[PDB]
Amino acid sequence: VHQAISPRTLNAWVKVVEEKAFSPEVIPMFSALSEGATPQDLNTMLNTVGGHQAAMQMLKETINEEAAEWDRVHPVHAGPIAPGQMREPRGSDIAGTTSTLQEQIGWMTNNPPIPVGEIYKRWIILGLNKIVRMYSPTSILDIRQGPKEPFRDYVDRFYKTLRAEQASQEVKNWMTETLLVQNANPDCKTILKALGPAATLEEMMTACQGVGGPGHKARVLAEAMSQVI
Amino acid sequence: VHQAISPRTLNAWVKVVEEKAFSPEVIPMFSALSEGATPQDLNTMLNTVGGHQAAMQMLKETINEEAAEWDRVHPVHAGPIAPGQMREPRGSDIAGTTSTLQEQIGWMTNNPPIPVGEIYKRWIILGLNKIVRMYSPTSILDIRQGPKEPFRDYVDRFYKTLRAEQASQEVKNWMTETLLVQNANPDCKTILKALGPAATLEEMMTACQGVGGPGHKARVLAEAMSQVI
Amino acid sequence: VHQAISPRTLNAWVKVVEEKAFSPEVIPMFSALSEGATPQDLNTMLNTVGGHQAAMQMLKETINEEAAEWDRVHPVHAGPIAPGQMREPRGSDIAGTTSTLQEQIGWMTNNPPIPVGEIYKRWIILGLNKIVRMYSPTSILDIRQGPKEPFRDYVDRFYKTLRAEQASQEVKNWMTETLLVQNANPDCKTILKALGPAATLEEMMTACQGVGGPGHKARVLAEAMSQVI
Amino acid sequence: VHQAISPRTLNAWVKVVEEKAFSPEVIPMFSALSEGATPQDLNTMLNTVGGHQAAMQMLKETINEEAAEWDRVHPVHAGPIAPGQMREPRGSDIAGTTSTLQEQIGWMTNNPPIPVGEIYKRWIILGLNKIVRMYSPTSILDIRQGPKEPFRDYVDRFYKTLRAEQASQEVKNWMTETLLVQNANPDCKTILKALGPAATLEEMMTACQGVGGPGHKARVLAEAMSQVI
Amino acid sequence: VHQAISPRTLNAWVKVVEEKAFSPEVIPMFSALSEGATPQDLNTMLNTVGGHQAAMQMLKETINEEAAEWDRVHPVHAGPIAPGQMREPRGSDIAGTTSTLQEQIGWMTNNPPIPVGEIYKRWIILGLNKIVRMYSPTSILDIRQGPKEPFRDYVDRFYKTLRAEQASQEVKNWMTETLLVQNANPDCKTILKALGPAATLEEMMTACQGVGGPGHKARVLAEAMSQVI
Ligand SMILES: CC(C)(C#Cc1ccc(-c2ccc(Cl)c3c(NS(C)(=O)=O)nn(CC(F)(F)F)c23)c([C@H](Cc2cc(F)cc(F)c2)NC(=O)Cn2nc(C(F)(F)F)c3c2C(F)(F)[C@@H]2C[C@H]32)n1)S(C)(=O)=O
Ligand SMILES: CC(C)(C#Cc1ccc(-c2ccc(Cl)c3c(NS(C)(=O)=O)nn(CC(F)(F)F)c23)c([C@H](Cc2cc(F)cc(F)c2)NC(=O)Cn2nc(C(F)(F)F)c3c2C(F)(F)[C@@H]2C[C@H]32)n1)S(C)(=O)=O
Ligand SMILES: CC(C)(C#Cc1ccc(-c2ccc(Cl)c3c(NS(C)(=O)=O)nn(CC(F)(F)F)c23)c([C@H](Cc2cc(F)cc(F)c2)NC(=O)Cn2nc(C(F)(F)F)c3c2C(F)(F)[C@@H]2C[C@H]32)n1)S(C)(=O)=O
Ligand SMILES: CC(C)(C#Cc1ccc(-c2ccc(Cl)c3c(NS(C)(=O)=O)nn(CC(F)(F)F)c23)c([C@H](Cc2cc(F)cc(F)c2)NC(=O)Cn2nc(C(F)(F)F)c3c2C(F)(F)[C@@H]2C[C@H]32)n1)S(C)(=O)=O
Ligand SMILES: CC(C)(C#Cc1ccc(-c2ccc(Cl)c3c(NS(C)(=O)=O)nn(CC(F)(F)F)c23)c([C@H](Cc2cc(F)cc(F)c2)NC(=O)Cn2nc(C(F)(F)F)c3c2C(F)(F)[C@@H]2C[C@H]32)n1)S(C)(=O)=O
Repeated sequence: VHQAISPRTLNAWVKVVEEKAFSPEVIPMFSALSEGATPQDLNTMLNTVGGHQAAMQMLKETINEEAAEWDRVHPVHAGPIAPGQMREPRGSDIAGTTSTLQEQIGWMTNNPPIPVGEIYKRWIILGLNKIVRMYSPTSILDIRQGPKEPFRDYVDRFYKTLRAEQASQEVKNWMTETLLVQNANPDCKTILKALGPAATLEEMMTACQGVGGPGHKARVLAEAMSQVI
Repeated sequence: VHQAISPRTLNAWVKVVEEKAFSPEVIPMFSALSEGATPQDLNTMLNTVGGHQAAMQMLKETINEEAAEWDRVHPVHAGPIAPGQMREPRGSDIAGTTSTLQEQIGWMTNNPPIPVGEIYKRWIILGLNKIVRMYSPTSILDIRQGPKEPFRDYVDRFYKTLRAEQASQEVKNWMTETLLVQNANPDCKTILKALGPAATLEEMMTACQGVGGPGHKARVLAEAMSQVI
Repeated sequence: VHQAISPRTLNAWVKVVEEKAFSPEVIPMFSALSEGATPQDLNTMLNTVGGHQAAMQMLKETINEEAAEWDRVHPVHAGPIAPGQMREPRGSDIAGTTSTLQEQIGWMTNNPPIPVGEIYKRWIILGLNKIVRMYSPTSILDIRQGPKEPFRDYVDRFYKTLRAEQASQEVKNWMTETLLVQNANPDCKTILKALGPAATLEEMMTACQGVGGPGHKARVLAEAMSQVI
Repeated sequence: VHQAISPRTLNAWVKVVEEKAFSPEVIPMFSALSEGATPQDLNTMLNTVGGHQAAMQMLKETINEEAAEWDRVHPVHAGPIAPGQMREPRGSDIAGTTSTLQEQIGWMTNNPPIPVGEIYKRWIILGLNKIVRMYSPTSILDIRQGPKEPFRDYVDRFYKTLRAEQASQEVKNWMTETLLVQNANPDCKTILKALGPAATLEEMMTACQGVGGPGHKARVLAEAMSQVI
Repeated sequence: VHQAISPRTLNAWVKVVEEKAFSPEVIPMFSALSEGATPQDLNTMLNTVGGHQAAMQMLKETINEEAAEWDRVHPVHAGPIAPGQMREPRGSDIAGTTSTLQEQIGWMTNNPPIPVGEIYKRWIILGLNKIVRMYSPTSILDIRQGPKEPFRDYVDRFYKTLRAEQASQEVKNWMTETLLVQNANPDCKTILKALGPAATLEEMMTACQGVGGPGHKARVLAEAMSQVI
């Protein structure tokens, strides 16, 4: 077909999902970056998304449900296929799983043509709509230690989201240098500030190990009552 | 047709038209959800827009104007229509007013195919383009009583806007109780605050109907003169 | 025809109507950019004028009345058309509404030739003459709030003019930051100045909501009599 | 063709470029305005972009590289062309440079059809995408004079940007009145404010011809030391 | 081909480029994910590198020089090609520019086989090796303002690097919030910290417009001498 994706379109789509993540702007750009492409190019563009595993899982669920709807609307004709004709597509074929490049190209160049690529394109674009409406990406700045949460658990969440985040290694080191102490519970923040800027992660952790325990609660209560008295 | 509308796309279009009102980002979504849809499906999508009657009227005017332009571009050809072929569309025929689903299907799957859905799509896209460019939905946040506006007239305008506003009943009552008094000029706001928080609407109107009259002007003039005397 | 508009001429016309607006200097440029062009190209240039809707409505009225005058001068001959010959153009055909590219080209290359493009050019250029003489574009700097006008109405007028005005978005933001406060009458101007430079639009509108009311009039009268006393 | 652009699509596209400049908002609208339009109409739409010549150059570079890719994937046909069929398109033909309207219509209506318009639309979409990512239009608000920039060079840059600006003439004069003195560096701004608002441009340049010379530096240094002593 | 890449390999390679950027870990992964892959699949994997334009340019230069070497060592076949066999590959064909998928499949299935995919993989390996040794990605952490650099140029470079950065929008906003003032030179940093955290970018640029001018140098020199005296 003459409407296959060029290398520039693939790189543009990759950059689009990189900078714009899954903002609404990803919907029109995709809507123009895969017009007339056979479904395998659409699958290639769907595969080029790095990260956002949950979002693409919702996308896959949407595509599967719409393939089921497609199969519901068009019943499968239980009859022998004429040598001149070829089998009608099913929802999986529109998705591209059970259909090869040759079958898709033949479908889009039939008389009358079946616009398999465009149908899969609509399914994908409304899955993208669902992603934009519901999915919210996890950001390191959204990771703040709770009021009664242990510092080990907060550090585990911080590092899990940092690894899941898409960023450079150097900027990730800067993030774990700054936000780890920045977005911390006030009780742990007092200990972290008292430790000093040269304290390592292990030292900070054994310092906040005692927070929330009976000894720390007794100490802070004693400080409060000394301020009162 | 293989690109017929499906419940998921219709629900998604409804959700984007209610959630996003007529923000510019409604142009991509529509342009991605009606791709390949028959004009009947376009009309079905257009009917589900609740509220925004003014914008809907602008959109209908744009459709009619573009259909007139289409009819002027494509002149009517006389003579008997060939039985193998079928009669050519007009502007209203594209619009679906005088064309049934069978006629639209025949147009979209003929040789050569007349893409009635795509021309419809362009006309509708122009309609929403004008809607977003010019039309601004009336919001209860903007209903504020003018300096000389009677309190009764302001209450009537506020209630009309509330009736036209799309929102749940509970949040509508909350918006009433929190914005009818707040969004008033100081001349009425002072009286309303002096009235007390536990004031019914009838008491509100009765107390504030005296503003702007000779008595209220004389009282406020005397109060102002008290400071200078 | 050899005298169709090149892309550079179209861009030059767009720039002319952009920077020069509808100043008289637009008349000579249109007098030269479109010379010998068939009416289709003339309409194409007449379509790239963003904004100035009222001006082009006057221009359309001029063209329609000149088509009527042209029909008045040359009566329509009620007779069969010779197969070698072709129908003479009516008033609308010179404007290109009832005539396509082929008929316009044939008219412009007849024996004797009918200079349809030049006749339409004369009609259009007199339309621009009327636009230059009478039409005055709405400018933001012409938006000044009246002595006894509510601030909400002034804001509505200011923002309507801002939306209708052509400019960059950053320029529009700077203009609504400066001129909105700058172009208010003494009462609203002193209220805005007392509010402060960081006050939001809602705060300014709330403060000016009371201007012109009985309370504000009593307060300013009290201030004046205190200055007297 | 059935999907030829009507006047209102062209005018709406012109307005889109005028107001939205090259924000991402231009990508969907364009893709929704040229749906099914022949690449001749695509060139017609692209020509009406007033200003932003750098962005148009980037777009033309995109179209050239996409045409190169199209010629790369599609090999040049060899041997005599079948009289029933006609010559295969090339990248320049998709871009509309070499192909005429008749050839493009023949491609669109061929069996099987070659979607020249959609391919060219995707190429222009890629160009617009890189424009919105990278290209940043020059704005008068961003013209600020460097600490060591001579006032003459600052004025030259300011006026060049103002001439390149899309805004109207009267608002351009207003911009000259306010921003030119507002955006000067403190050394020039002190002199300009000492001159008074009545000073003309020539007087202002005369008074800021000396900022950076031995006399001015000596004078400011002496003033600072005298304030110290 | 049997060893055609699967969606998981493409996604894994994309993620490898996203996280590891261009580190020594890229060479092993690329050497194992694209094992036995058709050079068309190699090109698909190469197109997915979002950003790193300079590195990709270096890689393509390496591929071009390797193709030149391949054409140098392998002479061009002369005379007619045997119908049973097929034409020999060239350097561009190994690079995948001129070869089609069918040609590469025939090369790999030929007896004896021509391992086009492995040769292309080695060429890309050389390119990646040069990238990891020499190319260094631009990071906002490494953007700092020179001692004599005006704040406007620093801000422009900072924002250009930020736009080129691979990160999410909220993280980029956080970078703008902190690193823009953190990495300024002390002369600008003193003014920026005296401004306060509430200062906007425009206010910061206005305050720092004067550093390096005669007034600012005189003021700092006077302050230093007064501290001496
Ligand atoms: C060879 C080639 C031409 C191809 C192809 C190719 C072929 C088919 C499919 C596929 C398409 C549609 C359905 Cl409906 C199913 C299905 N239906 S089902 C009953 O649920 O199993 N299964 N498949 C797997 C099948 F068919 F192979 F079995 C599919 C894919 C999808 C494209 C896709 C990616 C995506 F992200 C979200 C989607 F909605 C669709 N990519 C995958 O599936 C692999 N994937 N999945 C997920 C997840 F689940 F998290 F969303 C993730 C990936 C990931 F990319 F790694 C990325 C991290 C995320 N690509 S090429 C050059 O591009 O590599
Ligand atoms: C069978 C079926 C599939 C169908 C169909 C169907 C068929 C035709 C039309 C129609 C279309 C185009 C023209 Cl050009 C005319 C016309 N030309 S004219 C000279 O102006 O009168 N007349 N019609 C009436 C006709 F049909 F009699 F011809 C039309 C509609 C429109 C679709 C539409 C809705 C819309 F909002 C805005 C539009 F631009 C277009 N919807 C209506 O018309 C009813 N409507 N109108 C308006 C208003 F005016 F306020 F915008 C409103 C409605 C509303 F939906 F109630 C909603 C509150 C708003 N739908 S279904 C869904 O029923 O199952
Ligand atoms: C397809 C193509 C070849 C063509 C054509 C084409 C064909 C005809 C016409 C037209 C010409 C003459 C008459 Cl006498 C009438 C008519 N007489 S009547 C009894 O009153 O209805 N009707 N028409 C509509 C018709 F013919 F379609 F029916 C016309 C136009 C005009 C050209 C024009 C533009 C203009 F600004 C002012 C004019 F005086 C004339 N443009 C429009 O009409 C659309 N327009 N109108 C107005 C308004 F009214 F506000 F001024 C506005 C537009 C706008 F551009 F959007 C812009 C905002 C302003 N273009 S192409 C490649 O160029 O796109
Ligand atoms: C007659 C008609 C049917 C037609 C046509 C017509 C035909 C072809 C082309 C064209 C198309 C594709 C390529 Cl790939 C090249 C090419 N490739 S190349 C190797 O560089 O020479 N050259 N062309 C010139 C060609 F064909 F004449 F040779 C083209 C244009 C473009 C449309 C276009 C405009 C644009 F802005 C950006 C684009 F990407 C494409 N318009 C121009 O290019 C003229 N232009 N250029 C530039 C600049 F350089 F700044 F970007 C500028 C203009 C401008 F519009 F003035 C504006 C200020 C900016 N229109 S009609 C009724 O519509 O007028
Ligand atoms: C159809 C398909 C199967 C295919 C294919 C396909 C075919 C060929 C090529 C190609 C291969 C080898 C050479 Cl030696 C040249 C050449 N030699 S030359 C004398 O320099 O012109 N030219 N080409 C362009 C050609 F072939 F079109 F002519 C090539 C590519 C490359 C793959 C590649 C990308 C890359 F980044 C670095 C590489 F080393 C190789 N992709 C491009 O080159 C496009 N690109 N370029 C650059 C730049 F240069 F800026 F770094 C950039 C891109 C980008 F990806 F956008 C990304 C931002 C960076 N892909 S599919 C489904 O995958 O799309």
